[PDB]
Amino acid sequence: ETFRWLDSSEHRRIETDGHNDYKYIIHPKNRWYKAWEMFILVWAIYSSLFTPMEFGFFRGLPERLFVLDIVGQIAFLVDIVLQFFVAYRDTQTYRTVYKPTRIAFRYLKSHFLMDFIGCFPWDLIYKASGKHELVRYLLWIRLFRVRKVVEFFQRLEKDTRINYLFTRILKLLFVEVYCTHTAACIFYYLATTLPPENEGYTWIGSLKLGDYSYENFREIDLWKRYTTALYFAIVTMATVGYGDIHAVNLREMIFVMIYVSFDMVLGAYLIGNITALIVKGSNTERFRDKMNDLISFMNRKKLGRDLRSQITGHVRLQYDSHYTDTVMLQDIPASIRAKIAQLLYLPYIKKVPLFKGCSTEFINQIVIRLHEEYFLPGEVITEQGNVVDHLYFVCEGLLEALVTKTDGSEESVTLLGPHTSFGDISIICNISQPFTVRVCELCHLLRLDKQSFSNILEIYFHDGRTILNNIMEEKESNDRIKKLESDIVIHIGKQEAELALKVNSAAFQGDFYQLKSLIRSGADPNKTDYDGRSPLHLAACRGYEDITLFLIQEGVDVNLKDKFGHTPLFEAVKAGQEGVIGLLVKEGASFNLEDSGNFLCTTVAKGDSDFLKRLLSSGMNPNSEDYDHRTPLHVAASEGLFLMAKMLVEAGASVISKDRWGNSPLDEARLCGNKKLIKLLEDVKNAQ
Amino acid sequence: ETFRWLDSSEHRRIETDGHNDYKYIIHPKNRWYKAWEMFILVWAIYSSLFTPMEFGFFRGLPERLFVLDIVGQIAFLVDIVLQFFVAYRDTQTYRTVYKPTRIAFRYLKSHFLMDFIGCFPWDLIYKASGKHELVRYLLWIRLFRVRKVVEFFQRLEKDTRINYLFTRILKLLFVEVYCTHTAACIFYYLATTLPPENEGYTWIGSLKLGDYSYENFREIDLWKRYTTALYFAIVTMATVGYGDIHAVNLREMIFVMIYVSFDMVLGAYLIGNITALIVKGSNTERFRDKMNDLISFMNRKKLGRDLRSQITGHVRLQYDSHYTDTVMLQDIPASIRAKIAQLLYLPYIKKVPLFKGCSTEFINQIVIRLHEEYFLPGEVITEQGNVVDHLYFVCEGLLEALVTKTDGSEESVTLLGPHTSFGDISIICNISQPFTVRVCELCHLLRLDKQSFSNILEIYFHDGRTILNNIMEEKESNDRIKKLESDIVIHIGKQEAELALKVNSAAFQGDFYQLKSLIRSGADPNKTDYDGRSPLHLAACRGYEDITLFLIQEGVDVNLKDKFGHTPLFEAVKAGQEGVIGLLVKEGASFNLEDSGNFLCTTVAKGDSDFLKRLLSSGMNPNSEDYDHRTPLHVAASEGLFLMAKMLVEAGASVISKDRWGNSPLDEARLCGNKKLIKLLEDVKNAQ
Ligand SMILES: [K+]
Ligand SMILES: [K+]
Repeated sequence: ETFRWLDSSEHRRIETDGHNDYKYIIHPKNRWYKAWEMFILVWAIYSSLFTPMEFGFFRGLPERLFVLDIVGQIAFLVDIVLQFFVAYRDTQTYRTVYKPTRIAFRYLKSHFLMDFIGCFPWDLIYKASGKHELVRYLLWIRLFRVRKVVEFFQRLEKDTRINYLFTRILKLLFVEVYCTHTAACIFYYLATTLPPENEGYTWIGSLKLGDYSYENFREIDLWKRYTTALYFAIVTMATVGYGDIHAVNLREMIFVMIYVSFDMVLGAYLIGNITALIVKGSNTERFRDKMNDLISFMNRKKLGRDLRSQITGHVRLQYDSHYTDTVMLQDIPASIRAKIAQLLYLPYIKKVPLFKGCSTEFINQIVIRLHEEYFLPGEVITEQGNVVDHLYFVCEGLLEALVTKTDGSEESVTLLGPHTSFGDISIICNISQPFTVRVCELCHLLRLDKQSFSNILEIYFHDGRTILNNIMEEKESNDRIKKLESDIVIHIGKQEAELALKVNSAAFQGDFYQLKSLIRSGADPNKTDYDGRSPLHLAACRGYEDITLFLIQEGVDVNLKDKFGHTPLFEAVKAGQEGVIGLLVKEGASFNLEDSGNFLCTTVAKGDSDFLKRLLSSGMNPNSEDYDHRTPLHVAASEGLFLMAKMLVEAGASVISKDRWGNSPLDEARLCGNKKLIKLLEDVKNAQ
Repeated sequence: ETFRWLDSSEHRRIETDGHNDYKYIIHPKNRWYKAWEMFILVWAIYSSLFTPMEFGFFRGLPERLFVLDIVGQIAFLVDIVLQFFVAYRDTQTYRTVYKPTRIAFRYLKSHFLMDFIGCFPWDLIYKASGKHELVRYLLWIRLFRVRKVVEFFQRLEKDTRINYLFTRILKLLFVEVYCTHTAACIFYYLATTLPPENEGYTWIGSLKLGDYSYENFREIDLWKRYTTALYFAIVTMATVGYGDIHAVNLREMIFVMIYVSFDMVLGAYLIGNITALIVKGSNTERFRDKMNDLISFMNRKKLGRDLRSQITGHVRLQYDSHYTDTVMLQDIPASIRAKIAQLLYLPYIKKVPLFKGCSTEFINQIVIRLHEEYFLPGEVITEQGNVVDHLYFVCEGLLEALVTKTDGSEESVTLLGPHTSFGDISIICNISQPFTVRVCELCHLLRLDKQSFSNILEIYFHDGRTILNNIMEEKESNDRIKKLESDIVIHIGKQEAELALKVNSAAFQGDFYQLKSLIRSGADPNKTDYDGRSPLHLAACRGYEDITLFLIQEGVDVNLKDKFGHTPLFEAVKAGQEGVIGLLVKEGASFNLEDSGNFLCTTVAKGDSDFLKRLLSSGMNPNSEDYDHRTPLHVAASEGLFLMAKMLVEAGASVISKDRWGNSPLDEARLCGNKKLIKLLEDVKNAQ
């Protein structure tokens, strides 16, 4: 869809069209060609100012000024053939065309014939062809050399160093003059169009200024006639109009009626462009607008006389110096603002002594969430005895940490220069701010919030431990005030003591994404502290999964005996459950449990056919016994209990096995009737 | 808090302070104080225009124009004594003070002396005082009668029919002139401050225009002198300046330097205010800068040509006629916009034949959600075979319902004039749109979306049934074309049984508020559904117990048997909920099953110790026998299940109750078991 936007994308394709072939076609940014563009601009300015002066004030040029306009035509005849070898920075397909058939074309159907007619000698042709008046009107073709001046004001309007509404004013002020030069030349020419005997019916032949009479006006010096005509044209253009010089003919009345009608529109356009420049306000009135919007809300909220002088100081600081333009920056998205922040703040954050060699992603997460702030001298930022809500890094300036003993004894603890941080020994700790950080010189602090430097400090636990090691590998803070806190927060175990607990709570709640974000960054253990549990002992069974993917990941060790003697098969089968005990047994789960016979006798005694069939179905041999070496059939034949020893004996258990009293389950079952389990034991007994 | 809000508040308390006492004080907005505020306005205009003409052009008035300035002074002394009997609106409050001591004061410390010493006859005590030309400078105090005109231009920006910026240029055009009348008068006066022998060194005494020499200028008539001076002052004010009349003295040079310096900033202020009038632009360029924003997005999206006319026909219906300023409506809050909608739209919706006999709160609930729309003729709105998504109410204009059957031709089945809403029978009779409703005259449709006219229809179900039974059934409601469909609108399945389903549905998961609202809007008479269930059936135990209070519910009859034979306590015993089976004994709490003995006889065979304890602890009569005259204890002894026959025999059951065989449970236990249950039922056999 880049064919739709060829301007927003594909801006500078440079590679495959610089030196295709022909080795001659100059790119229109060459330093040897832009030294010719100014030369032809000076020649075009001269040749457009002299052309109405050649038309109006002469009838054929004299014998002097002949080599001058000969070389003036030569310096443009060079530029005529030089534009066949200049490229074609294009409009729609944004690439400089080098093809010298699209250079000969796009020029021959453009400003060539108006620029080739204007290099014929029109005052040798005039003096050769019988001195005809209408062949001297072809000098006016040479006013097409104001293209080189209007192209200069188009290469200046797209120059961002100068405001475009100021280049429009300069363009209108170059249109205002040279329309008074040309009007002066035409106003003198309309006096030369009458014969010298009718010179008393002209604007200049009938002129008398002071004691000087302008009679026989073709014999006055050229710079008196030109200054007289230009004085008329400029006091007419400015609409002063003294009337010492005025139109007398009808051909001068018509020209003045055209010329003041042009200058009225031109002066109204100049006033409009100047007003449009001024309504785009300056720095001082954009300061004073929000300053009077902030004096109110400081007069009706009744803020104190010191907080008012701090607010006015910061408003006068964001204007008049230090143009912090984040309010313009907020249109830029978060990725490009993060790239700007990694360009601007990484030279300052990487030299902070708190971050002695952390990971680059952690410093990236720091510099993503930074803010620039400026404070005047005398400000208090964090005072002693309050909670720390922001972490500050001094980019440049000079700060001062102080402390008081009893009576306001403000002694200089340290002087926080550039590449220093304060508020760092209380976000790590949970204590008050220990120092009144006061400002000495105009500073440029970088502010990080407390909650950001808890989230990115608990996520990046290796770098957090590195930060705590940077804090303790010091003089143990006796450089400041010897406020030693234990050894900070000491090594607090986030390797195994809390991270195994964190991944186990992630398995218990059933969060698969938190589980795999923890274990895919390494650190998958098989043990919890404070117990013998595992991320298989929790999730898999007791929780019974939440999330079916909790068993496939990494193949963790099954049959791990915990602190209470429970394998994860036993935890999966106690809560009953029927997916993990169907799924764990193919992974090699086992029912290892000490005194399993006594446990089976207690589950006979309570009475739970579902629990005991899940024990036997998931793998259990009911010939293991207790302290009196009694099989579960020996207790399932004690209190009657049919249908409980049936599911035992279909799972496989012999009848002939004695006890402390020397009784088998045969005659132990001979306390109840014939159907009551004695037929069952005898026909599973004599079946082999 | 409200004392800050003084003039932005209630502000209408003049009623108590109107005529306390003092019996003379005229209210400012009287009618006889508006035949004075224009009479002496056109007296103040005359006296303010004549005062520089009396000063400049005369050296004392003639014997005529004597009664004129006599009555001109006595009219202003009539005003100077009539301003003592006029109340005034206070500045900081908004109450008209009527106290005739704060009328004499606030006036005497204000413009009273400048309106009293400009009321002495300054021509009578000039000519009768040994005439000195410095008691004629006290005529200029009568230019404090321009207070009336600037008060008229202060009581004109309070009006709302004209713009406040057009009044600020009309005030400037009254300041532009009369600063040329005063300048003409005190430009002629500076010519009369020279002696008549030095009259050739003035602007008028040395003047010669045409062939008329202005010599001995004190004997020319008054209007030639005034027109000459005013012509100079007006061609100077406009900065034209012909120079036929110019300053000659030094006092006239000084006055012209003051005057053109004043008129320069006055003309710049006029140009600025006229520009500010045009920056707040007109509607014919508020349309053109909106429509060229709609030329793109109709070219960059490549729309059709009938849609590009349908779009642009609605933006010259927004602007250029029918000024719908609803974008200026949405900053008004939703309560006040609801009151606006109740004021405007309610006579339109009250006359729609859809709503004949609806409740007032229903009509108030649909007029909040309306929208105004305008359509040009020829447009279709809802075509045939399309899903309806809006409901339309016609205000004015004329629509046309059209339907096409086979050949593409349409027939005018109904002309929809005002109060002839359409789009109604495709939401109640929930089918596709059956017509192609086309605009034949510029209309004012009121749009309600389909989703709101489902929610307000289902909430107000009585008004919904009222809508779908009164809908032109007296005039065969398919009265556009035939529309052969059996039972279109007459109770197609929404009845007074479905709210019982809604109570049962909300009760099944438990809500405490939807069933409470449905029994407040309706009732709880234990209405049922197909299976004979109840809210006591579902809310208690089918869906498991949500609140304990679901079983009381202001008094519900317990033991309501459904079609299956289940009671709401049998649902408890099958479900569990020992707190619910503790609560249900408060009511009658019977367990009437016909095969209750067979149900106990099969629950001793399935095998249940907890379910049987919930059966017997709630009251079950645990010796009732099945078809074979077998008790529950009969089967519990024949199968020989210990711990279940115990639970039967402590709950009260006869142990010698025989069966169809005549076989007691005594010898049934002896044939089944050698345990023989002798400390279980033989000891309760010999208990009697
Ligand atoms: K002007
Ligand atoms: K002028």
